[PDB]
Amino acid sequence: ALYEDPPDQKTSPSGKPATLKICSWNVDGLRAWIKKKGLDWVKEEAPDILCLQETKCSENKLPAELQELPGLSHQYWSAPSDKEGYSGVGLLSRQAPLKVSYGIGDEQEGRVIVAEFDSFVLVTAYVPNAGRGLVRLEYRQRWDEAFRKFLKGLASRKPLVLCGDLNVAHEEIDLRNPKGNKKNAGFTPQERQGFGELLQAVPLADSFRHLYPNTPYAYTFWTYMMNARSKNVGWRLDYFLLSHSLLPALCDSKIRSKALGSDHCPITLYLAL
Repeated sequence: ALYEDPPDQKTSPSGKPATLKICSWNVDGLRAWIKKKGLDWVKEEAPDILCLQETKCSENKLPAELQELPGLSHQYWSAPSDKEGYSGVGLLSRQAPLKVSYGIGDEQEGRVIVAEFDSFVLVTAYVPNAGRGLVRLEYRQRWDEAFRKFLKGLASRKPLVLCGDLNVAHEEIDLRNPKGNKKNAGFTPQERQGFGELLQAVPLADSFRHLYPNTPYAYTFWTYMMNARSKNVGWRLDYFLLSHSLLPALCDSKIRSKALGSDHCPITLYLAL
C-alpha cells in the first residue's frame, strides 16, 4: 500500500522512441519549493517542458535561480491580479511555443496557461479546490463547466495535452480513503462527475489510467499532516489528459513519488511525436 512506480517506458506501442518529455508539478509555494531543491530535481529529470501549479509568487518576486535552467529558458507565468499568496501557474519550455495565452476567456485567477507547439496544444491548469467544508464547491462547479467549454473550442484544431493539478480524484482507485471523503473537496459527486464530463466532452483520456487501469495506491498528493506521505495515504489529483489522437504516441506517464519539495509530487509524460 506504498506504491513503487514502474520503470520508464521510453518506446511507443508502434515501437517509436519518445521525443518529448513533459513534467508537471504542484509546487505549493514556488520560493519554498526552490529552497527545498526543486530545481535540482528538475535539472536531473530534464524535461523538455515543465508545468508548475500553485506557485504563490508574483512575477516581481520570481527568484533568479529560475533563469539558471537554460534547457527550460522560455518561461511563462500567470498570477491572480488582486489575490496575493494564492494560486499561480507556470510553464517552462525548451523551445518557444508558437503562441501562449492565459486564462479561459471569462475574466483573473492565474490558473491556466495555454501553449501551442508544433504538433499539439498544451494546457496546464491549477483547478480551484472545492474548499474545506465545500465552501467553494459552487465556484468549482461553474469553473468546471466554463473550462470544459473553453477546452472544446480549443482541441478542434491540434490534439490536446492537458496537465496539472485537477483537484479531483476520479474513481475510488484514486485515493486511499474513498468512503471517508465522498463529501470532501476532491471526491464529492459533483466534482467527480465534472471530471467524467471533461473526459466525455472534449474528449480526453486519462494517460496514467490508460496504461495502468488496475494499479491501486498510485497518488500524487498527501496532506502534510499525520504522516500521510510516509503511510501513502494520498490522492491522485495530478493528471496528464490526452486527445485520443495522441494515445498511439503515448510511451509512458509516470508518478515521481520519491521527489520531495511540496505536498504534491511531480508527474512525467513521455510522448513519441
